[PDB]
Amino acid sequence: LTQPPSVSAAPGQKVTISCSGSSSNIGNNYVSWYQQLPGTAPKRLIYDNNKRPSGIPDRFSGSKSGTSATLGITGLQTGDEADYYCGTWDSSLNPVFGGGTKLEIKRTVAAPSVFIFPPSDEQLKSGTASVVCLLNNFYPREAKVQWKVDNALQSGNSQESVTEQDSKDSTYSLSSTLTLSKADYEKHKVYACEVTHQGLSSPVTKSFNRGECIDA
Amino acid sequence: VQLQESGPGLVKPSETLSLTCAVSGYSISSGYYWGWIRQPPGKGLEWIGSIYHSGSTYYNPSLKSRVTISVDTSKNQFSLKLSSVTAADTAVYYCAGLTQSSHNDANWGQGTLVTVSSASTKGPSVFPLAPGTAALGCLVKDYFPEPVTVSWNSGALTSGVHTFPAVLQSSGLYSLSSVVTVPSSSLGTQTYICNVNHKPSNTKVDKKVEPKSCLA
Repeated sequence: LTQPPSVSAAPGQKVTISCSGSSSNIGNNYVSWYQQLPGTAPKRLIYDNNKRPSGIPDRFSGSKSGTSATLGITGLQTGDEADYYCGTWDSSLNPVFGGGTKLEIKRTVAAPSVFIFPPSDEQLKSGTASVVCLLNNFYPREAKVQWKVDNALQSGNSQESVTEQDSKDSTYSLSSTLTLSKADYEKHKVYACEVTHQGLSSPVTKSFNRGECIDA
Repeated sequence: VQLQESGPGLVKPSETLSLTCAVSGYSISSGYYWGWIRQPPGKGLEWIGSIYHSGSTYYNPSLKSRVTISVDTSKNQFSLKLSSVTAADTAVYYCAGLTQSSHNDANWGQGTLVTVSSASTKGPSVFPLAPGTAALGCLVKDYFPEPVTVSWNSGALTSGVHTFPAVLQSSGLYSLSSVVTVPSSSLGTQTYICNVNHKPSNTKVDKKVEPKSCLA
């Protein structure tokens, strides 16, 4: 069973997600659909091609035509971001599943709020320094973070992680972590992260000087 | 009716993966089927096997020689044994089962991550990310395997919380950060505690995050 990897539309709009199979699975057998929100188990939206389980709103609909099946979602809203899976039975009447489709809500552009965190004295005593740059509540996902230490561009010693679209406002957040040894951290003064994003007229920089802060 | 997977989150290569699904609120001998489905990180769903009302079992042909599914009536549980595991068996494993009627929603367990690796368990170190809006958080560093769970103020604080996907460091250990944005005016009066649990190492920590003394 093949599904498109992703679909997207604005709040209030409709999307369709299609599921291509063969005469041996979708062709002969019933199709179900599942919603999988981040970190949760699949939840059935549709069974027997077009039936809704109790508690599933009629914003969700299913249909089946030949060796294909379709899930429709109308009135898109900020809790609909999830992976959507088609499911049916194969020739042996064993369960098979599509590869899943990630739904993105196309909301309005939002600029990130940027925060920087020096390493804790507590960590420094452990011999390492993690410097963290937080980019909070932005849209769309595309963002660039650039680290500089005493004006030296850092390349290769940072890692970033991005949340899924927020269940409340459909934004993303991103955290970038710069890793240095304690010895290296204590050799430099100025630590800065520079953020570029659609919502910003120009790049935003947050910085600190080593020595300005002490643990509580 | 409630399904709950239990078993080790770390298994060494060539050894046997054992999981159990405890079923609450419904008899195990009254199920249409009980079964297992897995989902490798970032990927889709793969059926492993099922056991039917009579005790008859059906397995995924690509896994058949390695899979055993059985039921314990007295404990009202069913199990999965997957022998000779390799890194390719790393996945979130879900137990599932159908009750009451043919058209009823099957219930799912929470899913349990099983990592197949020759690396050993390691508990995390927890470091504070100390602070009209202020951001604060915790850095949960150098643990193995996934996952860790993070909450704030024992679940009382959920608004504005972002817990990022873990990043695999070049060291082969994971790190994760969790942040929350709060009113700046609350920093002097409200206590913020990040609650961290890493079940594979039996490590639980409650870390108070206190504002730094910072003169910039």
